[PDB]
Amino acid sequence: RYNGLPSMEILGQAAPGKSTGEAMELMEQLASKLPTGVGYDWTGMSYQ
Amino acid sequence: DGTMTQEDISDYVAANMKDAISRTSGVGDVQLFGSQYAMRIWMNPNEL
Repeated sequence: RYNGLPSMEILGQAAPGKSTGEAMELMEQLASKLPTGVGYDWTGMSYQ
Repeated sequence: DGTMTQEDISDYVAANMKDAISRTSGVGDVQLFGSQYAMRIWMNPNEL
């Protein structure tokens, strides 16, 4: 659970040459196409 | 759109909104103008 709601933590990294900013932006773009009632958030290192 | 009563709205606010708002930056006390749904067993004394 994350912030009082059921969650599933996903770890990953940016592919060689690409920054974390671009990798995170794509993950957001992919997260937007997910089924109704499924949100997302950044934690730990990604929150900072 | 007239699909939810104020009891339904009160439950949604209590169950989905209140907890996150109560943990939001700078928020002290949070008061719900309504009540969260419980499983109500309305007993009939004639049938008991």
